[PDB]
Amino acid sequence: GSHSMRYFHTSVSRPGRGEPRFITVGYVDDTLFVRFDSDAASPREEPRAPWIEQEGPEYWDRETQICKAKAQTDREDLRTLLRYYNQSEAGSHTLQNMYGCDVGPDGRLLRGYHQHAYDGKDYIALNEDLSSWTAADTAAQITQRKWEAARVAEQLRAYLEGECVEWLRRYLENGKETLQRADPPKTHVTHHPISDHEATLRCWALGFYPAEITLTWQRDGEDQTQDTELVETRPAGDRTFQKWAAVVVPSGEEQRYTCHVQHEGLPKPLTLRWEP
Amino acid sequence: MIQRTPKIQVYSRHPAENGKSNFLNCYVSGFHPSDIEVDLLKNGERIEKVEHSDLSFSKDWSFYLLYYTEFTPTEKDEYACRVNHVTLSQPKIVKWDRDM
Amino acid sequence: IRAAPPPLF
Repeated sequence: GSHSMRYFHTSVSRPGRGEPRFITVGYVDDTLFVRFDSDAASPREEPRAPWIEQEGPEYWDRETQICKAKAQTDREDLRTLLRYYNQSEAGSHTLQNMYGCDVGPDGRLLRGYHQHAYDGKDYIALNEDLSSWTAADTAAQITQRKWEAARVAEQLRAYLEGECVEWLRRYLENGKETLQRADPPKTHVTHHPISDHEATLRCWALGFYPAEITLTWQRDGEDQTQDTELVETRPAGDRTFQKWAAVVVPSGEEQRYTCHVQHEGLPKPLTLRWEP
Repeated sequence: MIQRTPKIQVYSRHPAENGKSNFLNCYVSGFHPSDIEVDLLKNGERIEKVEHSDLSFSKDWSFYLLYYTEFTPTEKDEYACRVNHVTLSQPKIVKWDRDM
Repeated sequence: IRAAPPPLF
């Protein structure tokens, strides 16, 4: 289909309780495939999907080395950030990095990413050109200047256009049973009386993969955006996701309301109504 | 220091059928900082040995985690998720409702 | 597969 690969990294300092904890996970689309936690008994990058297990020791050795090296650099960078922001050493701080690539149906690069956040706020991001930077503030500009001096973007571009795309292709093929299978939503509408005067209609979508979905209510064909309660798409724990959308309907109006569902696993968008 | 309070959903993997084994999930999302404490409760007491996902985060940098355990729902047993986070003055308890 | 890390901040 269109597809993505992402690596997520978080270091959280904890002054007086040892060294910062480092956790990194890798995803293809919405499927977790690798993990590393510095607080693990014997930290190694570990597989989380059957299709990666076939990779050889050379792969795992290099992944684990990379993980450990980043834990170390993140610790140095956390120290640097205290200086850049004129901060005390007493508090816990957070440093995050996301990078990866999006590819289209033909396997060609659509977009690459490489960006960081400090204490939950944008710090520095590689622009879509894979050649220039956006620094959030005058502290990040210090890093920008160093990274421009060292031609960092050129090195990241090479990865994002190269190994990122090629290895994502490989994973898609090795994991084609699951990664290239869309599970459509199982859908139904439920009715929950609130009072004599009104009831909730809740439109459910269950057991779908990947997570992207659109769930809408209309009344007399008009979208009910402002009156629809829409929950965040949530993991079921069996690889699939769930979502619902609910509206409060006056008694006897239920047939004016229609639930509309779009998912890549569906050949045509669905229309549902409450069926007493 | 910006802080974002967790969204919390408590729900089952499969539609609840009394007497049939299932999984109880507590999904916490949209939060910062990452430090958070989550318990799943059965009749007000903490369920032991609950598992959880590894820390990850969304496009806007906010964090998410899934806590989960096997459970067998019944008519009478009450389940809940209890969350603590720096943004909360007291722990937030969200009861499991099989209709949500 | 992962990337080589960038330089320090």
